[PDB]
Amino acid sequence: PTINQLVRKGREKVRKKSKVPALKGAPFRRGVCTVVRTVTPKKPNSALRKVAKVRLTSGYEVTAYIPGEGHNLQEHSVVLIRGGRVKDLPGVRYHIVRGVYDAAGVKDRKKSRSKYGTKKPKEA
Amino acid sequence: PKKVLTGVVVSDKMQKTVTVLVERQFPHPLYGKVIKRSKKYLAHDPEEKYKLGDVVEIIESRPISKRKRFRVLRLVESGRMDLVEKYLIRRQNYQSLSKRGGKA
Amino acid sequence: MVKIRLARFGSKHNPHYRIVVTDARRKRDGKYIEKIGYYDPRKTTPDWLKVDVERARYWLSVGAQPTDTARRLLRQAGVFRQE
Amino acid sequence: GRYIGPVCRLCRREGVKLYLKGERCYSPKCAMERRPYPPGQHGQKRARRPSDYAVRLREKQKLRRIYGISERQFRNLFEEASKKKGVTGSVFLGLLESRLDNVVYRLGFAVSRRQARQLVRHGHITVNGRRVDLPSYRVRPGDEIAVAEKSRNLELIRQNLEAMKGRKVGPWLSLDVEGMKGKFLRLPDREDLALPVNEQLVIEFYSR
Amino acid sequence: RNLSALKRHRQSLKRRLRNKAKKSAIKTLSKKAVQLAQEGKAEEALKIMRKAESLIDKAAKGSTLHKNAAARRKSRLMRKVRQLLEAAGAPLIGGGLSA
Amino acid sequence: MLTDPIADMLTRIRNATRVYKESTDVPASRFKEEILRILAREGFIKGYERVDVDGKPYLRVYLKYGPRRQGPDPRPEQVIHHIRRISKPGRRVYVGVKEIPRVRRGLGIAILSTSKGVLTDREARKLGVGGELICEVW
RNA sequence: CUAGUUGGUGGGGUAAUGGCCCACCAAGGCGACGACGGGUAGCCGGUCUGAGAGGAUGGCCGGCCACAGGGGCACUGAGACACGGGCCCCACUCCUACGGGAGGCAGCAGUUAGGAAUCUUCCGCAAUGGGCGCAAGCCUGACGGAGCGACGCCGCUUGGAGGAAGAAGCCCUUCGGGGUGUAAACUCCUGAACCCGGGACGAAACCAGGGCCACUCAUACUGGCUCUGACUGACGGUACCGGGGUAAUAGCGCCGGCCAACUCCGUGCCAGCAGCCGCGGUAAUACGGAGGGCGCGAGCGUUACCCGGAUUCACUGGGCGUAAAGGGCGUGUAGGCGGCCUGGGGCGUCCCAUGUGAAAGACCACGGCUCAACCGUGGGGGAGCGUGGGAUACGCUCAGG
Repeated sequence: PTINQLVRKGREKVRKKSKVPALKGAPFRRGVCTVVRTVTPKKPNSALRKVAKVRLTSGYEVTAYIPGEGHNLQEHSVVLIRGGRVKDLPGVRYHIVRGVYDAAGVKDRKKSRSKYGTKKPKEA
Repeated sequence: PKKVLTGVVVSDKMQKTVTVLVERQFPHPLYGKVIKRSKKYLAHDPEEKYKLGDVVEIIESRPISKRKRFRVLRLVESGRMDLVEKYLIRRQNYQSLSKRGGKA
Repeated sequence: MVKIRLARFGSKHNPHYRIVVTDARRKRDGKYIEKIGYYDPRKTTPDWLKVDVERARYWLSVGAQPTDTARRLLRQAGVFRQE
Repeated sequence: GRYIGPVCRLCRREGVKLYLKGERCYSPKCAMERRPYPPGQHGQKRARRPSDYAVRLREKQKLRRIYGISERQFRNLFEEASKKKGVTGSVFLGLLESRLDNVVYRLGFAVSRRQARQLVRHGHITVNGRRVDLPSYRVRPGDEIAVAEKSRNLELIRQNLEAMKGRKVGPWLSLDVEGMKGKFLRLPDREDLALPVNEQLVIEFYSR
Repeated sequence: RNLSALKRHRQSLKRRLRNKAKKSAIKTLSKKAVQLAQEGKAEEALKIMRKAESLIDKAAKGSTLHKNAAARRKSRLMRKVRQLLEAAGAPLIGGGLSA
Repeated sequence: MLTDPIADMLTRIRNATRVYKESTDVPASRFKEEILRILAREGFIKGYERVDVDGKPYLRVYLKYGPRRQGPDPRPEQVIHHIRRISKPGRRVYVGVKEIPRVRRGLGIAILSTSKGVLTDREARKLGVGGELICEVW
């Protein structure tokens, strides 16, 4: 573009689009469970991914992954959403925070406990 | 210093008032080239002296009316519509570029 | 009313004032009209009180009214001594 | 809290001797003696061609574990030595050697850098009279670093200052083993230190 | 409750009334005069004008009219009056009028 | 039309040197001659001289090159490795005496046009002046 | 888009110019150089990032503006349309003998609601400063402080030396042995916490006695100097000093590649991991534990968001034959740009002086707190714009060729 053109139209600044309308551009949002279904993977992968429809306080109704070996989520259980998609589950854009509200932490988690919100086991 | 400006009378259609078209130049703050903008001032002409085409010196004054804070200090050079033309011709293109389009 | 007073500029337990010429109405630590000295309450250094008596006298020359404590420091730097 | 944990294991990981114990690190036991391979279940296995990162990483870790200092404090010294005029590399080392706790070690008061850290900490040290218990205290040129009078009688201090008889001292230092005093003459230069370090890579590591 | 400085409002009302009263007198006389000059009656037109002039300057004495507010009033007055008097006037009393 | 006479000349020169012409003509203009004056003084060109081509005024520009070389491609190193127009119509470029660039860490020059005449960056800095930044040579 | 709309004449109002407002007259003003309308915004010194250009930001602190439960209004005043002043309307709360009354924390603290989330119903008026008073002095949730919450930054703590060819436990193994590891145990020294004693700066004025000057008729007032001058601290018996004195919070993330750190066991497309590529269906360095390791250390890691990497909007600093990208071609408006010579002008352009560019920050220097973080003092640089003076090569303009 000519200098005179740049003067006329000028460069357009790039806009990024959010990937997590957890609204309020908040770090976390709490919602209520609606359906504790179990979706199936995509392209190659196969298994029974545990998911959950959630009615957020942000006014949005979303689907969220439930990390961990085994959960305890039910129909009207209160939960916290943290944002983070799941490559295999088209339509799931947030993970559920384990160890907060109604979502109990993972039992027998002896490693990456910071995630899977499980307290420090007392070594006998 | 009461600001003094020079421009052309592009309009003598009002009573005791004239429209002076003051031109201005300067370097673009980011691209540096010298660009040239322009503004119209309504100046007070009591004697109804100044006529369409005159180059005049405008002087910062005490408000005379709303949208009118300048008085015709003096005449710099009479007659020269070559300038009024640009201004009018430009007003003429406006007469379009909307739902129709400006001539050429 | 324009005054000549102190302005807290130290820090907790480490106060350091600034003999200043401000309008009576400003925050004490607000924008002053001019600085004309400084004062270290605890004389933590051999140089705990400068005053530029030249300027002070100018301000007093036109209504500057010193806080008591400000005057007492101005006196120390002999702003008043008329010998 | 600066590290505090097995230390001859760092000596080993850097595959180079580190005098993190003053004495012993001589008596056939610095472990770097008949066991200079890294700690852990894999130490004896063959090592692979390190990555440019690995190398710069290992180099910094060395230079740093030598002064038992936290990355946090270490880094700030570096960014300080980067702004100040003069070859960052050495300027950096100068500042590292100006730590009161280091000097004490350098002047023989303590056997190790850790020990010196404590002597400074537990008040057993002086700087122009006034005592200073801040290990990170920066000693300037022209400072007397004496042992605390009350401690001059301490068993520990008498041993070390004893064996210190004869032992020479860095050309940027000097000590009066009598009144257990010593002076920081000037900032040591890169040449003055026989550090198994290549600040070249340390600078480069903070470049990334 | 009770910020005894209600007194201020208490006084505002008085002052309001005191001012309001000065001005209405002013306006009344002003016209009164303008209207006399209007009808061409020299003498009494000026006679009244002088009162107007007076009340105005006194209004500016305290904080009623105050400032150039007074000045504006007088000029707009002496002007209107002398002009309207151009009907075979001849300012007799020539009171507030430098002939 | 000939939109930029100055740029036309720097190019004629850049073009001729790339094929190693001995001479090379460019329509004469007071200003262009002023520039060539520096080119010579700074030792970028053997020199130049007024001449008449087809009746019209021109300036012969005598090009200069390094010596012949070894190995393949014996072509001489250029004396004028670079020469780029800067200020150009519809994008004029002026600089204060504090903004006069330091070309090629000093090994190259920059020709300015000041109210004190056409000077090189060093000359300008001396005389403490600025002005339109005609070009850059090195 | 708009008729008080643009100008005029006369007039009102103001401290003052002015359609600011009014009567009459004329036929207007703005827009594509973006009017009008919609959306967003309190705006700014600065701050974060960046090699820079630039991008993002404007909470704390300072400057300005706006608002005061929402809307409107004036009074009093030097000053307000006036947070803790007034009037009316709004719905709501409370008292009511049902006619009628009374209210309005976006001040400090605190409650409640909402939220992932944000403090003491604290001490003090001693200091800074402020209002009234001749003064003594009174008032002062501004402020000076302490408190709660690694919420952030900075400092420090959780031992030092010796100590086996190397305990046990645990892990691996070619079953020889290797690792955790001088780590431990233990020995000696050191000795945070904790105890005992001393105990602060911040405070000197305002104003107990004496002596003295200026003005004066005065030894009447008023003002000052000085001396020996006296009173006063919330923090706080805290900082700090001296003596005594115990080996005495850790930890968190990670180890498939990006990316520094690998083995066994369990599991068997499960249970799970996951930022991307992907990993798990009986040998998994990718899941869970363990041993070992790497990183960092009331820290460590996650989530969210901004810039950096991203020259991935390119002014610095990119491109368009086939990768995304030449409009199908012309004519021409606005606009951008301009052969050779001379003269005038000096608008751009360049130079000098001067004014402004605040403070804070950034940079350099020196200094204060044991260092530093933090803070103080000083100096230097700086775009832009105002003013005066100057230059005239180039660009512009004018005249001539």
